[PDB]
Amino acid sequence: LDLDCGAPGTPEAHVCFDPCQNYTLLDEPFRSTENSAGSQGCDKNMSGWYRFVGEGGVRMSETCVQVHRCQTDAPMWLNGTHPALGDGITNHTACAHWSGNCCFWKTEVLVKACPGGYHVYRLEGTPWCNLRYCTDPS
Ligand SMILES: *[C@@H]1O[C@H](CO)[C@@H](O)[C@H](O)[C@H]1NC(C)=O
Ligand SMILES: *[C@@H]1O[C@H](CO)[C@@H](O)[C@H](O)[C@H]1NC(C)=O
Ligand SMILES: *[C@@H]1O[C@H](CO)[C@@H](O)[C@H](O)[C@H]1NC(C)=O
Ligand SMILES: CCC(CO)(CO)CO
Ligand SMILES: CCC(CO)(CO)CO
Ligand SMILES: CCC(CO)(CO)CO
Ligand SMILES: CCC(CO)(CO)CO
Ligand SMILES: CCC(CO)(CO)CO
Repeated sequence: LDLDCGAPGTPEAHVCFDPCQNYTLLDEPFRSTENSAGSQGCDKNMSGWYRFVGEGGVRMSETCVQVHRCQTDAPMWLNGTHPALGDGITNHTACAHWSGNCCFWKTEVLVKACPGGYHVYRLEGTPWCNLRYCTDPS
């Protein structure tokens, strides 16, 4: 529920940790759903847990984002509702909007609410490029 210990019976199996206390911090305003920049990158290298802060927003969007936002081509949003503190690590689908289809690609993401009023996200690459996990500045 509360801890990430790695995949059982695998080399990556490791000491358990609380994601709320072991994440990569990203302050990348270009992830904003309101960023229209012509540049396009890809989150293909993401791994582990992430916390988003700054002007771009502190959470993923819960609604489909228009294409060519978040400094990417196909933006990714959370096809679910954020958990409350106490719900533990929750399993969700992230959807990428492309070619008239708000879920043209999909992938699993984990989400946990944390003491202090923030969320962390477990993000393992992307299913295609150029895709990125957006943040909603609202
Ligand atoms: C933090 O997470 C990384 C990636 O999952 C892991 O390799 C590392 O052992 C963790 N560190 C601690 C202190 O739990
Ligand atoms: C995912 O999005 C679809 C389309 O907007 C919606 O019908 C469905 O209920 C959503 N799923 C969750 C778990 O929110
Ligand atoms: C999340 O749900 C999918 C679909 O049921 C499943 O394949 C996957 O193993 C789940 N992830 C975890 C960590 O349980
Ligand atoms: C996907 C399972 C698990 C490890 O990868 C998620 O944190 C369980 O600890
Ligand atoms: C540091 C995060 C990142 C670049 O912003 C590289 O993994 C995400 O794509
Ligand atoms: C109504 C807006 C939208 C869905 O949220 C489709 O045009 C944006 O992707
Ligand atoms: C809904 C009950 C409960 C688990 O989700 C709230 O955190 C009880 O611990
Ligand atoms: C959304 C993917 C793509 C479409 O032209 C742009 O990165 C490349 O296949």
